[PDB]
Amino acid sequence: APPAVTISASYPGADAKTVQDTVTQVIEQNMNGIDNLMYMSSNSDSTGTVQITLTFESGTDADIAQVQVQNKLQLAMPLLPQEVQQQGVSVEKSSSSFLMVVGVINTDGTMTQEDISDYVAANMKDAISRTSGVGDVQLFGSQYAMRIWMNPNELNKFQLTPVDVITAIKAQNAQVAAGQLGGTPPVKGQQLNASIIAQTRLTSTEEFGKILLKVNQDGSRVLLRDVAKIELGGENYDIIAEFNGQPASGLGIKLATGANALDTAAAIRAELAKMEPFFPSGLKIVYPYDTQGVFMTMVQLPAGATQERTQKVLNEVTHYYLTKEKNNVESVFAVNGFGFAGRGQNTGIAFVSLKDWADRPGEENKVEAITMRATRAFSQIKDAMVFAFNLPAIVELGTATGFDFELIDQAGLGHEKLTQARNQLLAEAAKHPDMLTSVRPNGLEDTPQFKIDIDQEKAQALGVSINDINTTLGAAWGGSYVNDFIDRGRVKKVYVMSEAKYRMLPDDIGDWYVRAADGQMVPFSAFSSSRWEYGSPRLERYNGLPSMEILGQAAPGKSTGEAMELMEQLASKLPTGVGYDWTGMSY
Amino acid sequence: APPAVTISASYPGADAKTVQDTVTQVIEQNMNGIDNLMYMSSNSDSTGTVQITLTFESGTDADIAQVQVQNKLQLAMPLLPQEVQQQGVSVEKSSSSFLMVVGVINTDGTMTQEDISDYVAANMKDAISRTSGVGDVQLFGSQYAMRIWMNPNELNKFQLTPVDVITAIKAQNAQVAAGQLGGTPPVKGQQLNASIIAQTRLTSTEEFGKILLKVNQDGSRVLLRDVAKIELGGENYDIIAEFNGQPASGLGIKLATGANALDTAAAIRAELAKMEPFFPSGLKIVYPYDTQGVFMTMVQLPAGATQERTQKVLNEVTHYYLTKEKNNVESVFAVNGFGFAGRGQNTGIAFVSLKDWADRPGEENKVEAITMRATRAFSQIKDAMVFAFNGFDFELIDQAGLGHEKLTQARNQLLAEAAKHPDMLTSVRPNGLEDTPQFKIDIDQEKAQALGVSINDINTTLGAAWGGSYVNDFIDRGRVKKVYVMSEAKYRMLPDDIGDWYVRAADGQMVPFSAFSSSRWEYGSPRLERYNGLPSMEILGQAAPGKSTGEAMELMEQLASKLPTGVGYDWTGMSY
Amino acid sequence: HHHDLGKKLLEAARAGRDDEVRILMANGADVNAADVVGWTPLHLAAYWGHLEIVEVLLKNGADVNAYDTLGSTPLHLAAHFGHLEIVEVLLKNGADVNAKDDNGITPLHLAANRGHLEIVEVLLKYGADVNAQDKFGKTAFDISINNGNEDLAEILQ
Amino acid sequence: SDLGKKLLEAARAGRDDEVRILMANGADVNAADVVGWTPLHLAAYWGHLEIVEVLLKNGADVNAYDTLGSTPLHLAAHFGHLEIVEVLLKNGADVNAKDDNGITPLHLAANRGHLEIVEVLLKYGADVNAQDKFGKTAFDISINNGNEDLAEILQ
Amino acid sequence: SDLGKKLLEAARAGRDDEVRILMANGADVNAADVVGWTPLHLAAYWGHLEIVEVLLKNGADVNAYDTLGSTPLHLAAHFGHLEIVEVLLKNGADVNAKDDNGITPLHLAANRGHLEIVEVLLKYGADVNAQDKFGKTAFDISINNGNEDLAEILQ
Repeated sequence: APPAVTISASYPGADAKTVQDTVTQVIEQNMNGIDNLMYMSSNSDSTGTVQITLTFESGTDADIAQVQVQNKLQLAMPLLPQEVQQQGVSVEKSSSSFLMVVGVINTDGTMTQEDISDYVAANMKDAISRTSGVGDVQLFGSQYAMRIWMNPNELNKFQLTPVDVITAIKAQNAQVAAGQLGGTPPVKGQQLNASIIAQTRLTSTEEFGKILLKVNQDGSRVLLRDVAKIELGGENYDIIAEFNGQPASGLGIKLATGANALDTAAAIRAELAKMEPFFPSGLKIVYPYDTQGVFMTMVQLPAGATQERTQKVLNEVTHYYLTKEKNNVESVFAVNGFGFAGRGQNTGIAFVSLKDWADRPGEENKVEAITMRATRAFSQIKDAMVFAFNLPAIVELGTATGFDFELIDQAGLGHEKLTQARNQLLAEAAKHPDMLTSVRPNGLEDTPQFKIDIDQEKAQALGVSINDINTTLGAAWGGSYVNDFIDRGRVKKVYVMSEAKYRMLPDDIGDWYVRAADGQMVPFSAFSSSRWEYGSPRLERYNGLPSMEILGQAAPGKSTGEAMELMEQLASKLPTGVGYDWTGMSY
Repeated sequence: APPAVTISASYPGADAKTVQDTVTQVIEQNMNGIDNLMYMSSNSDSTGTVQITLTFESGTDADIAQVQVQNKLQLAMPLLPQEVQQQGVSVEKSSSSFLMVVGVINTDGTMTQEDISDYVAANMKDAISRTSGVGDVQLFGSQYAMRIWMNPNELNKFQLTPVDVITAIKAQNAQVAAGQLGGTPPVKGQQLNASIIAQTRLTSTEEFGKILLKVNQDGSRVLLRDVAKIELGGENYDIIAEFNGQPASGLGIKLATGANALDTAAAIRAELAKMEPFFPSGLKIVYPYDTQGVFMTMVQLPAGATQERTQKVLNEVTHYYLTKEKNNVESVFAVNGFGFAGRGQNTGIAFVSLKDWADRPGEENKVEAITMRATRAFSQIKDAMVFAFNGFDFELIDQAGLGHEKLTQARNQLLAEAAKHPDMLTSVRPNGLEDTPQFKIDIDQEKAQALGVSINDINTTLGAAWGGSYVNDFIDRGRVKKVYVMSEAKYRMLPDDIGDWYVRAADGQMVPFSAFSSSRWEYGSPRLERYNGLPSMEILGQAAPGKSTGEAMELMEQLASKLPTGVGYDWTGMSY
Repeated sequence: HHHDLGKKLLEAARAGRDDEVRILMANGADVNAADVVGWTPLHLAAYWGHLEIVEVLLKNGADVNAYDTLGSTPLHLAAHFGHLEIVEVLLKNGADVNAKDDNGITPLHLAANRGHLEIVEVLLKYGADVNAQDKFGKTAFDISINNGNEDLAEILQ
Repeated sequence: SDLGKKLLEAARAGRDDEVRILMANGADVNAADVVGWTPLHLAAYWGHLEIVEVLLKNGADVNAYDTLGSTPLHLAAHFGHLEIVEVLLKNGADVNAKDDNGITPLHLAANRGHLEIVEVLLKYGADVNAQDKFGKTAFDISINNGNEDLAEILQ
Repeated sequence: SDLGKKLLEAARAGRDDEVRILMANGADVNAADVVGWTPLHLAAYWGHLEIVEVLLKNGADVNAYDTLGSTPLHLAAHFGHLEIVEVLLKNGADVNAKDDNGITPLHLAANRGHLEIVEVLLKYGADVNAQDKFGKTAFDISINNGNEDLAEILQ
């Protein structure tokens, strides 16, 4: 168990390259002078997420390793975009795998998946996060935010833009420090002393709905609800979970580095016991994954696959366990949008809990046989990688046979040329079945992306500021974190974003207007042009340089050192500037 | 003892709810991934102050616990208001009680209480705070700041607002990086290299007074001294101390967790010896509290009490020790505005030092007999908890977002039932403060927009005038210090004064606050408590005579189980 | 209208101690004792919803239309905070249903803003001027439109 | 169609034998993706000259438009694939094709400094004075980019 | 002259001994550094009275100006060296000398509140109505600074 510290940052609405070039690189360039550091890797996703992993040598104090990593991170923090700092950069020291999953359902069916996720995030997640031994808590869902779903037709009707919406929310959802009557130093003999209370954070959709955007010259008022729909909704809509086919949320808990697995698991159940008596009616905790009796099912669809497509594969996976294996499987906790390879619309995971060992007699009813049958039954699912496995079992087999390969861009060749060098290496490895078996990339392939060019001259000629253009585009199509509000006594976020139907098709770009200096409304089509291109949804980096991870195993009987030997020989014939290194078990 | 780390942050001019909902909750929600955290508690005060106490398991390395807390707070710093960040957040690992108090007086009367406080803060506090073993230093007083005391009549006369004063101070009290002549990379043959010196921080009230606000249409000038009185004054005016009745300031020193109490005290006195040869004339160090020979007296007035009424009680306390206990008491160091539980205009403390133990013969002249006699003498003081010193600890918890008002009612319900069992529970009381009247002012967004008055100008004018605003820094006699803009006292005392403040509209017209505001009286909390991230109310009490603490605690649990839905509870402190 | 035993009566009415309020009334305590903000015990009892103390104070001649320093009456507080029974008792004992504070805000404005429909109809029953405008020219109907309260706007009809 | 989808993925990955097998099995040569890209688009984008010729031989639309009005000639001229530009123009690629923004393959070639493609386009009759939605010509691109070699070619 | 550089450094350091030696060895009394400061400039700036007297008796230009037009009287009046102001004025210092900004020694002495120096300057005929490049006199300085004593000395 090599100790690993993880940096995590979020950039709402950012593509993979934007995350890498404004966040990841700035942080990586300061990740030096850290003691006992073996290697560093990172992923920059088009989900607006970056995860930098720093692996240390065995015996390294995880406390000291975390302190030194964060000490270097502080050098980059003031260089990061404000939108990233406001989300809250995190530095954690935990195992990569989950110690347990705490499921939450509503046996009355009176709470939706969105409601259950908000209750878990607002009433349960923090106390679990603060418990000793808990290194990382993954919420299977999202906390409620105040969602302002903008309508571009109505915004243009009143000569308003998302910039005006953002401005009005900051001004009318405010917490004002207003001082005191008779505060010190007072006029001597002052009797009255009281705090002045001015504006306070809004607490309801009703209050956000009556935010005054403008007063027309004829006297009529334009309220926020006149250009937007107001409702409580998740900060993001990327993670949706199910428990035996019914709506659910939950917490994925990873063990802190070096902590006791049984002591931490006991403290988690004790903290859950304090929350249960105050649950709303119907809510109940379930335990679908404890750490054989359990296994996981990985679900990976090709990059660009929508959430609907991923749910259909998870349904087939869940259906298999609930029908074919109902005599062995006790519960299935399936999560759409979150997987082994981080987060994305393209990924999912299922946690399967079996019945008691005594109630599963026979060798064909043990974890190894069940996962083997499930994988073969899932092998027919096309354009989707689905495998079931007990995590202890594949780690044991991977160390004995598998290798972990890093293809590195060592000459500024760029992502496109590194892809070619990867395909040349994968094709050559496909001509040696006697030594290499299933040599594949671990990452994602390029996908079509919408490249829009802002014409600087037309923008200046019309008097439209670039900040207004970028804010309107980014807030509408990506969502913007404006400020905070108070939801039932708890601080939560306020998000501005276009309603779904106005941000679906490329023609909808032209329906968004920006107000110029002279007060004229200008559509986006007047100062922009667009075209289709390809780009990466996940950019990888190894020790600060662009990289692509490649996995594989040695041929039957051949040693790992023999497979690593051939991989080095094939890599030696790659184009100039392309290097390599061994990581993970191969290190 | 279980180690405890304390986070302290300040929000000038903020009420308790503003402090809690923009600072305390944000920090609490980000205290994750820290090892061996037993529990967490916090206070959000209407002094603009938050204190978050994180208690750890016994045996935890206080060094590691402080570092992990500091590192989590650093990552949450970009989420706090700018006004809180620039005040400086502190994270300390020290005991709750004072190790010693260093008193400072002027035997020649040539320095007022405010002068002594600035000297101690500007010349003594930092070197004391850097002494090894010193975990926390409390200044009994405030460091000087450049105080700009605005006049709303003169501001309106020249069509200016506090926004204009703040903007001019930032523009004309500036420290500019201007580069060099002949800087690198230079031209060939360059002979001269010299720094360019542009604006520099102002250093005197004279310079701040001649800050140019605006030039009138007829060419006449409006200086800052034409709309404001300019003087040196404390960053705040909440803590005033006395030594045997004469003006004083001082430093309350707390021992760092694990430090040697005697070695630290000796190192502090060694540092003080380095400072003495350069004191101004009359200044003298007194040692009114060395840790028996010493004890304390706490003074707790009800919420809403002003500085003058608390000082009246402190006077009676000091008078008693200086007259009734002449033969036993050597000195009394009394602090108005600082108490056992945080700051406040309604709280105070007195440090009492006894004469030589050999000169106090008899059991009635020992510390315990004296503190007992003093408590009984002070027991007849009306609306003031005055105790001299040398049970269970209960936390009512809002578990379902009930809110402050409903949690108070559930607290009152629990106290009334505990009052019906005098056979098991005695003096079951709240540890915090009660709701007090406050001034709720509503800004009319429609009228403001119709008149062309920006909300930013409105809230800045209101907050800077009535609450004060930290503008930027200046250099007072070689030392970096703060600059504060605030209304002169006489224009921020009565509700009618609200209407005397004018905001300039987009068309240049001056608009009084009465044109776009309305106000009413209401009740709100001067101190909001939280326990393990949730709203809470701490309740204290002890078992009745002849009953064990476990019997009393269990009765509390029985009464708590019949409270409204969503009201939880937990034990803390000694009861944990 | 702008008004030791009186201080103890003020604190007893705020805390809801029915027994202590009647004891102090039977000992000559000023029923119209005001605090620093001008709140009589009737103000505090109406604010904190202590109905029994409201009737006890009015029994002893409490000023039903007492003003605080900003012109607010006990009916203002009772209507604002959804204390229907107190609004009933106050109006029965002669409370001015059309009292305007310094901002021109009536008890109808306060009840409408918080959506206290039952109190709104009780105030209208006692003759509340439904066309009363505050300092900003707003009526109870304008409040219902701005808040988006359909039930209120049709009660106001 | 499923066969037209395997053809789209084979034309992008540069798998020549598969494309020929797909064509012999009746795969739709004009299969379009979610953004309107035919296999000719994908082959012209990733620089697979041989597949461009195989698809054009089997009747692929040389002037296919994607959802933004862009043709395979736009993609080949933009990314500097000179051989694909020559083959597409041989098979009748509209040398003056405009996309939804009025952008011509000459604009894309001139912007990225593909000098040889600009001359091939002009040889096949590229309108040197064609304006986009902003009124810019290929000459304005050379001036704004500071490309003197290209500014000389467009006279 | 190498002795000129040593004379500048000796006068800047207030070494009365080395200053006299260098003069006896023929050092250039009017040597200037890169900012155009003579030994009389440096001695006046740092308040070395006797060096000012020795230099003047050896022929020092009493009205030498630096690269921005500042004379030794400017420096001595600005930094409150009363004796040097009198010695300079006696030896013929231009009491109304202006620098590149139109600033006179009276302006500098008034701005820093050197009351006795202001009186000596007016005694030697300082133009009380002299305006700098911004049209400001010594009286406007007293008003802006709020100096009451200076305001009535200029009445």
